Amino acid sequence: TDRVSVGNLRIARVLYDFVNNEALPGTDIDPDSFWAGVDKVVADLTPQNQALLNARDELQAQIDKWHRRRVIEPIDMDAYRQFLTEIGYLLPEPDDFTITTSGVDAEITTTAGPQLVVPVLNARFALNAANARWGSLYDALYGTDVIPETDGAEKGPTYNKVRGDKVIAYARKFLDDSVPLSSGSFGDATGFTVQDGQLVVALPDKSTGLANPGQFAGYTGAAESPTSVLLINHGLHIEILIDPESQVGTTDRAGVKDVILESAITTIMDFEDSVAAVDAADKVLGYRNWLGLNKGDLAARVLNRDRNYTAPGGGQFTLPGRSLMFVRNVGHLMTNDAIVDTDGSEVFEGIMDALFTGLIAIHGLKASDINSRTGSIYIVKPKMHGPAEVAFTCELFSRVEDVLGLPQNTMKIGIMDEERRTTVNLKACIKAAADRVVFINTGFLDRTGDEIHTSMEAGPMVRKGTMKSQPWILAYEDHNVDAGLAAGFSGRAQVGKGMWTMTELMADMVETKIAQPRAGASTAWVPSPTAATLHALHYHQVDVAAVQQGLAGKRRATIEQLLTIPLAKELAWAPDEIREEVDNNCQSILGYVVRWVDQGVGASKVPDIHDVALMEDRATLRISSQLLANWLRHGVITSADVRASLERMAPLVDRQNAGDVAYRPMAPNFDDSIAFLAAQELILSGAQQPNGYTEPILHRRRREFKARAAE
Ligand SMILES: O=C(O)c1cc2sccc2[nH]1
Ligand SMILES: [Mg+2]
Ligand SMILES: [Mg+2]
Repeated sequence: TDRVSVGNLRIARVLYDFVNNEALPGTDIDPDSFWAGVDKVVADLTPQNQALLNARDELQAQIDKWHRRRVIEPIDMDAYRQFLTEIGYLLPEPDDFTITTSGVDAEITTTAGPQLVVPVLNARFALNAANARWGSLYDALYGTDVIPETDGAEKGPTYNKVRGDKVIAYARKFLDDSVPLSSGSFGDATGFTVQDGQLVVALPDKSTGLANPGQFAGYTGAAESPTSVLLINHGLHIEILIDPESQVGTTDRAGVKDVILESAITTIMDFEDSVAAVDAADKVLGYRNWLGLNKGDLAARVLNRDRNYTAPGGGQFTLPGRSLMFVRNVGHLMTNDAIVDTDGSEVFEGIMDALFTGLIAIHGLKASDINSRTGSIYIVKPKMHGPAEVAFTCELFSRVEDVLGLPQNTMKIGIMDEERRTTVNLKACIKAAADRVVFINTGFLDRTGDEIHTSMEAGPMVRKGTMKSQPWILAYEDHNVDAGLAAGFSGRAQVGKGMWTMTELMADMVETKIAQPRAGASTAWVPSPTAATLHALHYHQVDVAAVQQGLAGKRRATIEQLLTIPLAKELAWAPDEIREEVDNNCQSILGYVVRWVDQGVGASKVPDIHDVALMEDRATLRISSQLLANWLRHGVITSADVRASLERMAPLVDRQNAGDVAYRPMAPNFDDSIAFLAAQELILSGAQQPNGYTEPILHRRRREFKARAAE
């Protein structure tokens, strides 16, 4: 064996070395006592962890039988509801309360705007993310399909000025909508000056100020001839870079080189569904990146420093130039062999994540010879089921704080709302974290995986595409905003919404995603720094703080709508529609699995069945597999169907990775591909996985590949 014995634990050496040599130095935490903390916290909390997982299995078991004992269709929702209360699945709502969480940064309590999520195992992507707090609107507009390439404005090897002018025009118009001049348009501006503390803008036959001078917030250079001008609207910053000597500024009517938008206000470094990390070596690669981010010395190429400005009244000030970080730890399910037992039992990965990522974050609270200036650590806990599992997270963070010698309530929690048992008890869930909570958040994929698994025995479900528009999910989206607002989230915590997955479809993002801030969402997920810039446009257009005031007190969702199961209408599909959906789901699984098992990639630009590039995480494996498994259970399709579909889609996936040197085809040797067998196992063993979770099968298969590669 290759482990370091500490109490009842056998720590993997790679881990042991990393914590001692890299992580602990600077934290003034005694390496001896730290490892004692670990062995003690693990031993003390592991049974509670295991009891929760057991309880998930008990409830599901009762719901399984219940559905199998229904003669009368359609489902009596009154009985169904009372059964859930009986078995303690549906708990009574607590009285109104207001969260009490202190020491939270302004990016979270106050500022509405984009929030970026990125695989922590990718230093470059993670580097770009932390620096994505500020980004160029011009590069984003020119680089993407927001500005059409319709004849004249196509992207070429060389810079296209027809295109550049439309980019300019777009930004000129954005200025008009966001920070309006009393008279005239930014489009005709010829210069910018600052006299007596007010911003004057040069116009052809006049000059004006802002309609609200308040929106002027600073500048750089000399007041007579500024190198930039800093505007604020809706708490978000806009910078107009003025440089008549630049290529763009030369042919610009006011000498403007660019417009810079405060984009990714916060960022989530992810240890969960966007990364593949199945052993001790994978975990330390992850932890090491998190360390470099927190010490501030990650480099491939560095982390930006803050920005300097002159106050409107000729003073001096500063704005942060990094995107405030969260970290997402893994949920309650998995164990990982980075630490094993004396009998060989793996130690729970969630517990490990709280200890290590929390240890590491201490560096981010002190001068990089920097992060939460108010003294907090931000962890996003995924895949929780119900308030009891939330209280368990508190106690974990409590103990870890003691081990690390941190003040209590230092380790804040963002509660993901992505499991059905959490949704319908959301108010209780927040109350259980009332003094630590900084964040709620909804999303399609995981929540829909759980929806389908929980009602597996009820009957055939609707196609994946139909789920977005089903009653349960609309109620869920609204119910989350309400429970957040009612618990006092406005001004105190983020209410968030899900990811835009179509990375090349930015015009479409720019028209569609605006509904999220309009839905009252203080923040929402974007897959890149570019998209974070474009999504920033939405918070300039929507006054989220006002939308939230207006929603306050409304109960827009009822428990009946939440509990409305997405059953399919009897004989709803034509045989070709069934085939299209099977082929679609098998392609989604195959497309994501092959990269996961063969290459340890947890998120990437995966072409779908129609060659649209989706940037999904592992949750897309849960929904897709649970759905085919559902359809299997109820005889919507056969096993001959599933196999035939997988065998057709694998060559297709193969070609979609034609440009990848490292790629191993799955065709034609299907049963010899670990990736192919994994895709197949997820589907055929799907009904039996706890809550449809894909980690057990996936992790095992990636570890199987690692071993064949070890030869
Ligand atoms: O589809 C999603 O929910 C998703 C895609 C990516 S990439 C990093 C997180 C994340 N989440
Ligand atoms: Mg998820
Ligand atoms: Mg407004």
